[PDB]
Amino acid sequence: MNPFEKGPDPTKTMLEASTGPFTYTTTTVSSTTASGYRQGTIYHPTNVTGPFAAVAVVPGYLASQSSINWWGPRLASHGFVVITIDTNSTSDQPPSRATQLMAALNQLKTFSNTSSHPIYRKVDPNRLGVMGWSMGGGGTLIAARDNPTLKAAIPFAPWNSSTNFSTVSVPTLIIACESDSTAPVNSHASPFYNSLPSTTKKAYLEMNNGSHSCANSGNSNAGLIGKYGVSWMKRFMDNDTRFSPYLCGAPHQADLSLTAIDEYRENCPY
Amino acid sequence: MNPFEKGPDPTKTMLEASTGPFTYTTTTVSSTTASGYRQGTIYHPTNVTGPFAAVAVVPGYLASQSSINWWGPRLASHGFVVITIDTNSTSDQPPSRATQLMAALNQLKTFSNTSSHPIYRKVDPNRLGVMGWSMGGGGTLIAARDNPTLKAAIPFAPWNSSTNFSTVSVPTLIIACESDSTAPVNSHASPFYNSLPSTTKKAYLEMNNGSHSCANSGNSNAGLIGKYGVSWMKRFMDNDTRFSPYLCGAPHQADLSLTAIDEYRENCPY
Repeated sequence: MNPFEKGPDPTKTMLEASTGPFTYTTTTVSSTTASGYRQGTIYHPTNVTGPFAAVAVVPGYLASQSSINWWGPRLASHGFVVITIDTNSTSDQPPSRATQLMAALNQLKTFSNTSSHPIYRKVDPNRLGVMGWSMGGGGTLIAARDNPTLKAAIPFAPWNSSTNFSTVSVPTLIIACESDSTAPVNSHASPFYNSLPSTTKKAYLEMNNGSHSCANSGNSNAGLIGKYGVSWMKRFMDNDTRFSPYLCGAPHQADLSLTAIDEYRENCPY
Repeated sequence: MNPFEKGPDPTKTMLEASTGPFTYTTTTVSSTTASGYRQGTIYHPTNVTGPFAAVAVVPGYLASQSSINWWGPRLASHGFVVITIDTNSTSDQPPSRATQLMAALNQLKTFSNTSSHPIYRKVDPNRLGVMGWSMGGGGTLIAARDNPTLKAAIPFAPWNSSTNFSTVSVPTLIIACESDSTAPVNSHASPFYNSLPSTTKKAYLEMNNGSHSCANSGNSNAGLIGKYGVSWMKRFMDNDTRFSPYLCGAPHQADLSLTAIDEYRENCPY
């Protein structure tokens, strides 16, 4: 038995649902408490005993938590602790966004070690992941490069000046928005994916006609995008091979006829 | 250029005040007069000429006007005609509460056509909305499903036996109470919001640690909650784009930093 396995055996319907099998609640982190980032919101499972793997999520340039926080409930309801952060400045660039992701994860560990905190004992400090939008997606790839003990990375509509992530060894799912005019896939998401070494478990999910906000809060493909983000975090943070079919097997292959997906790349099996 | 726009340009101060810029009065509807609901109280503006959009508000199971009637003064003082109703039986179920919401709106129309009545000519019969608590919030969503000519719907701490509102096309703001142990958000308000179509203008306002009564008369955050209800009815029933910033812009982003709000969802811009 895999000791990290949580929740019922997955199905397509369960993975595409707006919420997973778990109840969750949401705790605010004030600017006074927040260390190394401006402020945040923690989404954590309830009525299920952990500890759980934990994910930090960061927005893009001039953006706030509202752009990215649909990931909080979507992952929390599948047995993850999620922190969505606001950056010290909304003008922060990718390297700064990488530092703030790691600061958020470091504080989750502190909160998990604090008897008074709602998330006391909820975080497995050794099973951590990062996600982010646009320059926060650049920050996600920089965090992965600089912190290779991270278990998973999901940049979405990522933006970064440099395309060289040839040393990244963290399992990385890049979510790309076909029609993106802010972070064009041919200058950002696609070259990032192509740089990753052959030995790094990886995927590229490109959404048909996607604008730059195609994986943001309120998007019209939340069922499909959420199915991939949850499956990625289950497989790589929980080692949960019940989710492998949705990334690499017959369920995955059936997705590739959906008009919503214009392209998918991977180095399956995993 | 918008003939439905009433009153001064909005400010944070004006929107959080216990009353808006208009004076209002009340007219009791006896159980002898009331047609298709038990009885009610009408709240209507007095220092401004209409006609005005109209709203009906229904309570929850076993509950009376007193639980929901704070909305009367708050919305009437912003240029709406509001009827707070008692149901034929306090044991009426959500489909019955939906029928009674519409019967109350229909009688507001009749009174507005009744030369001797205090609200003669005050209702625009083309601009109607619904609100309700708990089973009354279930009723509100059922009314919106079955009456797509409605301009707006505001279920608050809603309860319903079914979560599927995937054909509601009426602009819907769901007000949720995070710690609700009567209509838990994980089983009611959140699934209702998540069922709404992408084409439906919508918002989800969840109050931090809120009990089931978090949006009822005498609640602890009536300035902030009433700001959202007034802004929703202005934006959608008056097509008043002056209120857009309070729902979708910088003032709204400033609210998301308040401890009182644990979650907000929307598909801005509207």
